[PDB]
Amino acid sequence: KAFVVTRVGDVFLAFALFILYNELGTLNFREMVELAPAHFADGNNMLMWATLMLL
Amino acid sequence: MTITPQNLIALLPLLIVGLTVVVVMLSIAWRRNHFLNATLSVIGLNAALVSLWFVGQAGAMDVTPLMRVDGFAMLYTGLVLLASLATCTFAYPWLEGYNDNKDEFYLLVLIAALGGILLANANHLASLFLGIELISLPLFGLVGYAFRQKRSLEASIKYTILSAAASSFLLFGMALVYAQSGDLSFVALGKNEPLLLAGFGLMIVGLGFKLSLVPFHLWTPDVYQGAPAPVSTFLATASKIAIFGVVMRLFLYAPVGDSEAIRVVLAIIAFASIIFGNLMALSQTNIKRLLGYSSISHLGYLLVALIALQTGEMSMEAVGVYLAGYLFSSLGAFGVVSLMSSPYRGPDADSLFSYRGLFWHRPILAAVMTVMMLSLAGIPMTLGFIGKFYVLAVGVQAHLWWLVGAVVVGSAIGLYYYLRVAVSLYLHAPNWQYSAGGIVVLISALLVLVLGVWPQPLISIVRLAMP
Amino acid sequence: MLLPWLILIPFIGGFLCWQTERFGVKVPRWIALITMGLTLALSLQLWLQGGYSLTQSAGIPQWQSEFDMPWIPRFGISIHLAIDGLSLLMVVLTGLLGVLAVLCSWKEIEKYQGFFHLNLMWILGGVIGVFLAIDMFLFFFFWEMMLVPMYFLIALWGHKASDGKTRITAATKFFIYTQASGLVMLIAILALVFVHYNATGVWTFNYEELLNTPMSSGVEYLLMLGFFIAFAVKMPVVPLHGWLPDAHSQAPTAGSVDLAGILLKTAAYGLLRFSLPLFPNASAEFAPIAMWLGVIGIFYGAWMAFAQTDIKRLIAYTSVSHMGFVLIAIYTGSQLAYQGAVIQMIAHGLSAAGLFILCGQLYERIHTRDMRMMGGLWSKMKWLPALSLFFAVATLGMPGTGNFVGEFMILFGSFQVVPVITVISTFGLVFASVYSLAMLHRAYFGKAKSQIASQELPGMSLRELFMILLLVVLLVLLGFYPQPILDTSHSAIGNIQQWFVNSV
Amino acid sequence: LLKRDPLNSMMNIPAVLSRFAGKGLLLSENGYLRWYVASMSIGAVVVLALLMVL
Repeated sequence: KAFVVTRVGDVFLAFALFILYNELGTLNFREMVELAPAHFADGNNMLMWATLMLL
Repeated sequence: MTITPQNLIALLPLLIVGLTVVVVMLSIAWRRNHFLNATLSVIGLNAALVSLWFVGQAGAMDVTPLMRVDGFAMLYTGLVLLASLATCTFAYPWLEGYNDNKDEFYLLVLIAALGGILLANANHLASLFLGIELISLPLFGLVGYAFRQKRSLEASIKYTILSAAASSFLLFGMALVYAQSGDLSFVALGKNEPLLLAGFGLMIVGLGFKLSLVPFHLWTPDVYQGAPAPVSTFLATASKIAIFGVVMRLFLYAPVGDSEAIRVVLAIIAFASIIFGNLMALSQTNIKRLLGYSSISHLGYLLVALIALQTGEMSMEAVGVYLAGYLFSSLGAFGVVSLMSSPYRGPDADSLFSYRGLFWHRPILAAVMTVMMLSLAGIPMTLGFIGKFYVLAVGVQAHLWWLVGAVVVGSAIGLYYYLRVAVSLYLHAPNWQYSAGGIVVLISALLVLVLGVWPQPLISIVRLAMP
Repeated sequence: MLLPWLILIPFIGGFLCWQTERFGVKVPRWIALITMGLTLALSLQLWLQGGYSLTQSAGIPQWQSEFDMPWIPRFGISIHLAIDGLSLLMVVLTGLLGVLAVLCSWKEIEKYQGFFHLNLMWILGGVIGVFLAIDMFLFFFFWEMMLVPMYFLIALWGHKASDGKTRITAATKFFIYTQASGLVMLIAILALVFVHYNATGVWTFNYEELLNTPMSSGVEYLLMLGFFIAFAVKMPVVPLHGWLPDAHSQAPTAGSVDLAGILLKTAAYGLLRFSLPLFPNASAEFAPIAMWLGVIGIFYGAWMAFAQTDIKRLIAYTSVSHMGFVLIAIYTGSQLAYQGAVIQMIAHGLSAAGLFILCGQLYERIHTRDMRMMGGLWSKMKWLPALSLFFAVATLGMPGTGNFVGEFMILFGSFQVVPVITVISTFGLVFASVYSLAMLHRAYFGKAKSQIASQELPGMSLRELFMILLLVVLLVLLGFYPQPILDTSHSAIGNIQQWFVNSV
Repeated sequence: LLKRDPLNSMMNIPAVLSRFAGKGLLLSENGYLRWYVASMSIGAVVVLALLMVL
């Protein structure tokens, strides 16, 4: 039951991982930190899906 | 026209075989010996194969208004001669155990070879009739050879009444066409009024009995169970091989066969022949009835090529190569069945349940039956696949989608019973001319394998023969 | 040059094993091992000597080595063997699986053993010939002649003619379900060639000129369905996969190694090579049906895997779940997705082969096939269940195994092209865990008193452990370090994708 | 509900229909020779009818 429940969370975790590569390209944390505001001049609505599902 | 030496060289196949009947009949009346009669008959048929080279020295020409000699007829005469050669070599081991009068067999097979090599050469509707009946009278009488059993006579009588009935339908159709047309010559015919078409349908009935088509196939099980296995070699291969040539030539030459009214009817017969063969063929546990069931489906594949003879010139060689492959497959399979009956044994006990084992009894002979039985189906490395491949190509070429689909689904249905017999020869077990009979079927096994893997040389022969 | 020889060694070895059957009985085992060693030598020589890191945009025709020979000149049918980069991965995989097949059959003497091995080399050589095939008829002939000798394997070696369940259901469904669709794709080949013959006026059966043949819309769609039907009965797709569990549960597990690890490869090879480039607009229209069938296959195979009580049918129903990822990968417009399918596909073979070898190994240890009958064998076996735990672990997406990087780059590319069908697809990993744990707990976790026969257990020999150790270490290096084979396949995958992109 | 596999069974119905239809065709054969000749007449009837509708 722990194994099933932790893999449900890991599916939820990998969902945000797909979205971050689709939106910001690089998955390194720091390069992500000063790449996130550069790519987000126009659209922001989909980042809540990334971050809520990351959460 | 009169007789010229060109006509005699053209007629040389019909002549050598006829001289053989006379010499065989004189030899029978002189000594009544099995060894001398077998030797004399096989020498004449081998002399007919040698003389095929000499008619190849002659070109495409006529002998009489009854016959036309082309290179197409050269190949069909060859198919019939090897089947006659095949049936005498399979009959000597079966007839050594026969009680008496063991010498009339070769005389009747020789008459049937005359009939076969007369339907190869055809140009007039009467030659069509002189050929059908010359071959039937030995097939009237040879399925009734060894009438001492309770089923050979049964088989002979069923085939006798039905074959006379088909000949009466063919003759009545043959005249109802000639009422419209001024001549019965194939070419001169058709020079779409209903009487000519109605006469044509009657000839289809009289021809589709012997070609084992869908509403006339009822004889093909019973006589194949009843007849001797040496007779079944000739009855499966030579008769229908010779008969298919004349029915193809009638539609090629006659302008009435160009019309779609006859084309639709023959296509439906071909459609139903494949289906009504390959569905009732599954349940059989008898090898002779099993081969008789497959014969109906093989003649159906020939028809789905013949319907598209008039669309594209590839149908000529397609029919020719499937006939060559079909000859070799059935001769090997029926030779193994006859080679299991090395004595007369009264009634031979052959069945699919009787063929458990047979690899630890006789391993070489089981391999021949398996190779030929896989060649009947459509498995590659066998000549049947190349023949199957051309009939699919012909149906694709002529946009006969229902017919080519029938071949595939008929192949899909018919794979099942061929494979059981192939594996049933691997379950747990329950004289000089005999070695010669083994050599004939083993020679055919080598040929079907090398012409399945390497099929070009047979195509070169076929395009050499086709005009 | 090397290609005629590399498809012929399997057939030459079958002739020689059966020749030396009269000389001896311990010969064909040792003959067969060396002959498959020569097969991998030529395959690995092409990997090393060839320019595997070649130009990514050198067109659709690109081949490290190429053979041409006239076979039937009337239709232009030629022996057009030609090896690409991804085709070379397929050849090296089947050479390795052939070594495993001939190693698992070691110490297996019978009434006849040369017959078994000539058939064994014949079927493995048939798969090699499909993998090297550019001419359509040569491709079809090889596709259909690797299919006949397995029937004799399931028939005469499924069990030695004692029970009739090893032929009339298992082997017969295996044979018919493949051959009817093989004839379907043959008439598909012929309809394509005839429309090309109307267009140009030459009877050709070659892939390069049939690649760009002009066809009107609404015509090539039917031919694409005709190709896909034969390519959907060989790899397990949703409507037609009933042959797979019966075939794997009855054949000997060496025949099952051939039936699972490498016969499942050739259909997705053909979807990448022969179906996608020939029919770009038909495949673009057919794409969403392929995605729906792919997601249905993953969920369906896992449920049927969870619900089953035996082991051979259990791993046989993992395979149908695995191939759904591959089908969705192929029917998308992404280069990364295709390169994920290749690594997932090689790992699929390597993760099914070890399990089947070990399931057959466990049966001959205990003489009992039902999984729920045993339980708690860990205190008895010393190396089987520990190695089996990692192979069940490698089945699902566990990193350090090749399956994780495989399935998961497909998902990256799949979400790149289309969101909603991918977000459904990812949940098969949770279902992959449940049938993986079901196998592990029902077989090995528990008490040995679940079965009376679980109280006297044999030992494990050295060579089986050697060939299990090689697969587990080989599969771990593919999971940790998959770069070398991705650099190999990049250009072949790239031109297929560029043609699928540019031709639409 | 998935203890037995549904789609394997529901695509076996071609074999079910073929075997049952094949059994019906075998039962259609009789062995009495009068109906064989009736088959010949009824083939002639349908061939002439199928030719006269063309």
